[PDB]
Amino acid sequence: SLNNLQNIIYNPVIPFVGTIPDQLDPGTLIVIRGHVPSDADRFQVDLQNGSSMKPRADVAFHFNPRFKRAGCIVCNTLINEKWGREEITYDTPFKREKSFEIVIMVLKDKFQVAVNGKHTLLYGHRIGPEKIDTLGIYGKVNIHSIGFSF
Ligand SMILES: OC[C@H]1O[C@@H](O[C@H]2[C@H](O)[C@@H](O)[C@H](O)O[C@@H]2CO)[C@H](O)[C@@H](O)[C@H]1O
Ligand code: NA
Ligand SMILES: [Zn+2]
Repeated sequence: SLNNLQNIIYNPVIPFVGTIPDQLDPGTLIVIRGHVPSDADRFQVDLQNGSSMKPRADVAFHFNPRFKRAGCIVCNTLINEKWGREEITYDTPFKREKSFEIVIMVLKDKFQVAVNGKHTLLYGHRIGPEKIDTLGIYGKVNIHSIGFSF
């Protein structure tokens, strides 16, 4: 249910980097609605521990749709500016030129991500979700709205 969703950011400039307004506890939703441009190669939604650029902030959850060939979604974690083991999902709902809704649900042990009302993937926590305070969106994507449900 999105009954408790509060959208707070509309049509942000990409790259977007913003502080998440509350702690990511179990049951929390992050809802991101947008559109993939016709020329898009990839974009990413990063749940970060902070906004440092140099050195680069750890990314607890990197969610990275890629559009070349058949398309896929790569998920990973960045710690100390280095990527870990990739989890690749080949069954991807994203398409160039199409609007989407991403719902990231925070659970005790993992994130559960649904796109366009359908389950897409799970990602086990590698960094405690209490350490996530920043949402970054980068790459070739247009974002209509960002909201949270706590
Ligand atoms: O793992 C997420 C991370 O991937 C990087 O690209 C990888 C690539 O997916 C892999 O196939 C290749 O062998 O090594 C690359 C470098 O680690 C991206 O560069 C990065 O932006 C993230 O998306
Ligand atoms: Na990156
Ligand atoms: Zn749209």
